[PDB]
Amino acid sequence: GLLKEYEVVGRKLPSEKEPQTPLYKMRIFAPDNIVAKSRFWYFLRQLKKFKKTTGEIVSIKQVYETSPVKIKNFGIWLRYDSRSGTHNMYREYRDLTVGGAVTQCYRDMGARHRARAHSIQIIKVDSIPAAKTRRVHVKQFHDSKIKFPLVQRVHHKGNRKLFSFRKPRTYFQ
Amino acid sequence: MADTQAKSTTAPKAAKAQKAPKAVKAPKAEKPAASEAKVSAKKYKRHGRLFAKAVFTGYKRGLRNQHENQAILKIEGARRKEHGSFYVGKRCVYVYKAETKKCVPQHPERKTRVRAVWGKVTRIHGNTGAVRARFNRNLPGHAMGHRIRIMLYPSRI
Amino acid sequence: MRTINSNQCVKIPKDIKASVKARVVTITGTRGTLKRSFKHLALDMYMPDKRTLKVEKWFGTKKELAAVRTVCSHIENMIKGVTFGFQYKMRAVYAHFPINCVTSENNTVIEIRNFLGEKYIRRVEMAPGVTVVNSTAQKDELIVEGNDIESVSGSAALIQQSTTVKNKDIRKFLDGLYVSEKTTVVKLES
Amino acid sequence: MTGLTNRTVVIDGRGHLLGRLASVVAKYLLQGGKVAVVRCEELNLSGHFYRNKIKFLAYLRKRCNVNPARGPFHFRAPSRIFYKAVRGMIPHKTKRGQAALARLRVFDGIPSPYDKRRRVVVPIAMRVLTLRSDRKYCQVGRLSHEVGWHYQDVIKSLERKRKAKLRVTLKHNRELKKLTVKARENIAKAAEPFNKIIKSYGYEV
Amino acid sequence: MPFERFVQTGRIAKASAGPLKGRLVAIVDVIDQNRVLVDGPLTGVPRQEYRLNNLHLTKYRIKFPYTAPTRIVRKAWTESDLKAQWKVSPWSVKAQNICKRSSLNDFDRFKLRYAKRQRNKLLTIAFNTLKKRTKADGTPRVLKKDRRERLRAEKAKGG
RNA sequence: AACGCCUCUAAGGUCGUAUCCGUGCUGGACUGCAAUGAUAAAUAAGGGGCAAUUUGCAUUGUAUGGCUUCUAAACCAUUUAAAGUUUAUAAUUUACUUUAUAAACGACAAUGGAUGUGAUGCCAAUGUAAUUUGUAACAUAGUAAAUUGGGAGGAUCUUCGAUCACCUGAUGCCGCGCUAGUUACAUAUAAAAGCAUUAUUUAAUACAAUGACAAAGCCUAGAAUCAAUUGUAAACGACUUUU
RNA sequence: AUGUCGGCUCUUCCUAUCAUUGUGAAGCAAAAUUCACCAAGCGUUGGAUUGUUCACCCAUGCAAGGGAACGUGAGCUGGGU
RNA sequence: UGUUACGUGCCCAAAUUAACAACUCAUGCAGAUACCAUGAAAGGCGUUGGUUGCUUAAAACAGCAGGACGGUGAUCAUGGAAGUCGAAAUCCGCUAAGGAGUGUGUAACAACUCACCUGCCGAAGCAACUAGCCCUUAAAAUGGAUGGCGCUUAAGUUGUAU
RNA sequence: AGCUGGUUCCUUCCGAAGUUUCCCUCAGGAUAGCUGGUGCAUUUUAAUAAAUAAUCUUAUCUGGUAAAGCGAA
RNA sequence: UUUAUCAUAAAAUAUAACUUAUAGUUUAUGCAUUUUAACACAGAAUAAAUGUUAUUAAUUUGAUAAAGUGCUGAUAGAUUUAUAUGAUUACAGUGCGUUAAUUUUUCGGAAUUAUAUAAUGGCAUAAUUAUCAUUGAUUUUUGUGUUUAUUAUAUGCACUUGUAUGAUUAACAAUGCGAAAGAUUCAGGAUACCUUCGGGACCCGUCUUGAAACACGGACCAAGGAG
Repeated sequence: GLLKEYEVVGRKLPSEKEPQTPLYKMRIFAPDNIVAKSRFWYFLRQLKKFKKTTGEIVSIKQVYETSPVKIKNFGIWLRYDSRSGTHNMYREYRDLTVGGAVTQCYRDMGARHRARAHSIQIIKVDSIPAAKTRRVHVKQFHDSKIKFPLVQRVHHKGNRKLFSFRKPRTYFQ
Repeated sequence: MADTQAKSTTAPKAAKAQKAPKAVKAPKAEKPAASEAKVSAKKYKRHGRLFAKAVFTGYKRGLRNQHENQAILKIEGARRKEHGSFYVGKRCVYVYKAETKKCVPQHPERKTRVRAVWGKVTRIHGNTGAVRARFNRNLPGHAMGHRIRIMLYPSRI
Repeated sequence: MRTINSNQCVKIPKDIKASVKARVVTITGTRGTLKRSFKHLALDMYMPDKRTLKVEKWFGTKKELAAVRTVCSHIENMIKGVTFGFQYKMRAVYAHFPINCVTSENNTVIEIRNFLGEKYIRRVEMAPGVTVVNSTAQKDELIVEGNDIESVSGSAALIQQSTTVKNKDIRKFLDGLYVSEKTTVVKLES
Repeated sequence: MTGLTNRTVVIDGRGHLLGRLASVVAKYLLQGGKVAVVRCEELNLSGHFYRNKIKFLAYLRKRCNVNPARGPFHFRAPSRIFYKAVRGMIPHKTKRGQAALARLRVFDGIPSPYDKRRRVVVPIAMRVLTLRSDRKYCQVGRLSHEVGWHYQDVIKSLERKRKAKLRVTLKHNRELKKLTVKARENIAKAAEPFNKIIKSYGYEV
Repeated sequence: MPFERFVQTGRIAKASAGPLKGRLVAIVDVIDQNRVLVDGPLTGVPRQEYRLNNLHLTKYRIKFPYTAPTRIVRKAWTESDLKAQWKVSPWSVKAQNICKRSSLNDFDRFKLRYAKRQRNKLLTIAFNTLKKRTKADGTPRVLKKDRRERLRAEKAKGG
């Protein structure tokens, strides 16, 4: 569930008589180098036949988030499978990570729709520049002059005393 | 940051006293330039020193396999796996009350109305600083929520 | 959605001072003294040192958001109750057999006799500081009046609920004391 | 009193959730911490007044038909409702569990010597901390009176009487506490046996 | 709004969870509800985003240019003399005290307790005539009133 | 309010069943518990009782190497998640209650053990101990030992409700203790053989309870049940009556 | 070798509520009944015939709802089988 | 003696996790691990996230105010219908806009309604779909069963980390 | 008596089948299969492979199910 | 990505003349002051605020792989009949008698450098052979030259409580005690059985697919009693 992004390429077997089968690639969200290949064939199958082990892997390579301190809005376009009911989504996530966005995605999808990690298909990734954010929740973050109340707290339990005689003390002023 | 951890980790060993290396600060705090390298923990409860106030409140069990040859011992001051790891090695004693004597001269002469069962502490049971203990006898389990007693002999430096 | 800020403003008149310790707001006007507890919701009162007080919501979904406007309107009802007063009016519809409403000062209960010539006397508990006045030049109108809006119209509702017309057509036996008007006692002009 | 640590922990049942408190207490009894729980009418259980009322009414439906006096004791009191919650969490069918129940004392409306005693908070049990905002909750003493607890009226008078003795002791305690701090502060600087130990401690007391 | 604590730009936060732990930090930018971009260059924590569940927010609010990279944060922090206010901060001195409540190699512990009994005598020994209660007394004397004037003045006396 | 609005509903709030649950009615926790009475045995005897006692001595727990403990004063009164703990000035109160101004621990890190919060301990002990320290000075802060009478108050399963306080007045005089600081003088324990000292792992002592041999120091002199008997009672015990 | 059916006797519950309580519907005007709800707390019977549950009739009462433990033969009866 | 499958509030060995993000608040089997000890068809402006199409700054969307007629009872069904039990049908005119008419219904006329365009509202909102949990549906019989206590920012449900 | 009931010490090691066929057979046998025991002959599958047995793969055959078809019989 | 720095867009976050309001207060329904998560990218300007191109920093940051590089704690085990009829052998330390030089301690000593032989890597050169494509690399094999490092051989004999010798537990030490018969003291034990604690244990025989069964025999015990 560990969200690492991987470039996988796969040609379809190698004959000397028979030249240079075409080279397809994908970006794959996987914790796993193996899951990177696993999803890669399944999505490759959807356009272009190519069953592993009439299938040639090629190279498995992990790709490098360009800006993990970078403060960006991503739109992901998503397909999920419901019980009687496969449908399409666009949702927008504000994350450090394209990796972090997807990880927050599988959790969010899982929750609301009952969203199966196996029942979810990714679709597409783009970084949203600039007011193309339909995103009512998202566009709240873009707002000049972003000060926001800290609402509530979170009470470590109890203490370094199991026995807290100094009463928490919901106050905080 | 793997390098930075390595540099940061030289510093507490330096302070200990010695082998004489690295300084690369660490706080013990005024410090001229450090709130840097962190406020303890902590995770407590007490005794400590003849005897950690200790509880025999269990045996090491399977769901319904009693397996008493090792016991679970909760050391009061040990919340954490780190703290209970201090106690890994220590000798334990359970001193308890008898109506009837038994034992005459070899060392002292105990009027054996006071009986002692002697044990050692072993490895760290708990996510929450309970520890395993082996005893030479083994503790009868009539000792449950009875206070058992852990002397800080054997302490390594 | 968990919208982080939604604010409402309640405009306070010059004659009235409203002093909030906690969520209990004690308002002192010209007609007197209204205390109501907003203590169940947990909402915020800010005086932007005006007479106007702003009541706000932070980090509360949709249900919480909707309840901020109940209080703004509720405090507006206290402000309107201490200058203007609240007044509710009730008709007493009988096709022949007169709904006879007796009592008053105030210390009323509300004794309903000869509805629908049923010997049964129903007596409907008078709620505290609501007063009832029988209306002059308006034939059998009972007016239920009090500073606190909830108490008054709830007192007016209880006398509606019993006369309930049992076992016989409510559409043809129009028979009942039904609330006709939701109104204010005093203000504006004249 | 004499314990592994304190043989009497007087616990304030105020703003504790009933099962959260019961479970942590059950552990403490097994550990040998011998606890007394006071103000179980001030004990809260989550889920609306009404929702709790119907849950609790479901057990009295349970009744041993042949001789119902063999049959389930539907314990009215909030102290006894707390007691049932703890007892179920303990293996009370064993003789070990009998010892553990004897370690436990449960009182509604804090009497005898427990009132000049400090009611300790268990912070896991705390309703205000654990329970989410805007969630309606029931108070156990309200629930108790519905299922037939006679003594709701009785305890409320006994609690008021207790609070009044507890008010006068507080008032004198606060007065005394002023006069103790001045009597340290005024002798402190005036030689050095208070300057030596306080400022060599220098922590933050 | 009385003012509860704002997740604001520059409201500061002393982040408990981290390799940062106990370092004082300032909120650069408000990310998402869960996170804030935080930079504390004078406490020497490098720039990172971190979760608002890892950090709990301070009283201290300094007019901050919100969106500042490390250099301008470091320039704005020593202009605020923020570190110096944070040493005055008596609850941070109390936070530096638990780094000292640690050990105080047991030698120093019985300093306290030997000498606490110096003060513990002197309390009971200062005690017992205001107004409040009553308060009193006209003894029964020659030692007892000369023990009360043995606070006060302290000549001639007993007995 | 959502849905500028509007609406029994989302939040909050009112009435409302032959229901339900109490009141009530019925068994009465076999011994779950309270209150109160007499508290024996009679003298050639002694017996019990206050025994919480007090002594030789014994038993047992505590602390177990003084003590390497411990604590029935004690962080409110709450709606409660902007909910909130307080101080002070100006008012206000029976109520950390109520009002305005200024701040403040702005559910941070803090805090949660101890402020041991009537500032405990493990102190007293100026050699702190399986001995106790004893004895001299200086100056500062400054300590107190005893008895009796009277007037009012308190008690929710609680270790003595024919008990324990508080206050006020009176009596005198054992001067019994003195402590902390600094400083003088002297010494037993301590040298526990052991170089591997933990191993069979203590007890002088301290505190709390219990004991009782012969003896000692105070107080007081029941009834139950069976027989016989009633009928209000009943198969028999038992119930209710009796001399 | 797990004592058929009914009827006599006796039990407790369940509703999918006919009556009664409190209620919402009605092409309910009144009267009356029908529908639906919370509800089994409380009723739901006396006979002719049948061995009969079932059935079919008669009479009253506002109303003569329906089911579960093939209930119930060291309880009966032994009538049908 | 060491480590796993299945689990981890406690019962009952074990993190009320020194992690985390949602969803759900359940009055009569809220829910609680494959087999499995049941739950649907069909509904829901409860709540939650999606999809698509709208009105519109020449002021919109809710909500009031205000017109809702005339060529012409145009007309056929006449049992009665001027707009309206029903229908062949159905276009002009006046126009800012008003259907030979969406209904309320007098048996008719008529009086009400909505479209259409306006005064205010001058910036939000409205419709049709998808599917999670919850709720409705979903009622049965000795008292009773996620195995129990109990659990509501879960100890549930989905996903994720030690 | 093909039926029912019972059958008398222990340990060690290996360890089934309810199927085939025929039978007035079908509550049972025989028979084959599964089971053990007894061993025997040789170990390049044996005592100080260029000989296989049987499972993948490969190479070389077969098939009318799933799917598809009905503008194919 | 980020630090440090340059140019451009550009200041869309903040700072910044100034414009406005509520309001405590002040002045006299309105003003002036100031405070206000109440105003306006509001002017020039500033921090390049963000984006883009360039340069970087002990080059970051993430991941993964690798070195007995160095090292600590704890846990359980430790057959040892090693001549019943089978091994005790191997290595290492230390001393012995080749020298020198430099350095450290500065005493005793210790290290490194100065040889021949063999192997190996690294440089250059050449041939083959396979390969990615030929700019250039990689592979297997072989030879040659140069220099350097590393490693092994040329290091025997004596002694040794040195390391292992393939289940290598003992140095070292304390304590009980075998104290004649007599008999103390220590350790150890689900004998019978009692106690105290946890956990587990349903009735055997049998037919049967399955038996604790609301299946059948068996009250209990002795002795006869069946491949």
